[PDB]
Amino acid sequence: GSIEQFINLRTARMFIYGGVSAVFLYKATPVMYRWEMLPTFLVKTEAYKAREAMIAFDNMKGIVYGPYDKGGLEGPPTKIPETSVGMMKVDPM
Amino acid sequence: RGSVFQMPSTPVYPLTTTKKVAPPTALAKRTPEQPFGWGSPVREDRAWRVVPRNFIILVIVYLSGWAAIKTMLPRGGSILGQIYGGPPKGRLI
Repeated sequence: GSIEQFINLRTARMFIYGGVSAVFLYKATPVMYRWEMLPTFLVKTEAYKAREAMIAFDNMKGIVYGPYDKGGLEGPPTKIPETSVGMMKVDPM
Repeated sequence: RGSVFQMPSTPVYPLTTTKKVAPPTALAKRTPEQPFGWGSPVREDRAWRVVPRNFIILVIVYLSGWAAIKTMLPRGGSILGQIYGGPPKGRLI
């Protein structure tokens, strides 16, 4: 009593539909976050941060000059061939 | 003139008031010297002269350039090699 003034078709259609949505997002958003469905720019998951924290761009090791590692103790060649030194046509700095 | 199927929607022939002299082929008739083609104006046959001339020029340029490249440039594995395949300037071999 005294709420009937509010109760109305438009006030009801936006109350059932809108409320149904309020629960659809409140219950689905955590699942999307867990399954990496949310956009990365909007938010990064903890799993995303854990993997990204392991990435760096300063490793300059492991350069080899052969297609195969044929075992042994010597390993693949690691020294640039003499005939290849100074064979690059690099534009002047 | 084209297909017998294409035609003007209104069948009109122009009463040309221009006084231009009639092209000779427009008033021509079949003759013993010209069993066929008497209604078409005679034209020059450029293909007979231009096709053998152009072909010779292209062959001469093609062969002359090939000989030149393979005799006026340092020895190399391919034509691109003989042009852009030397070591960097200042690299003494």
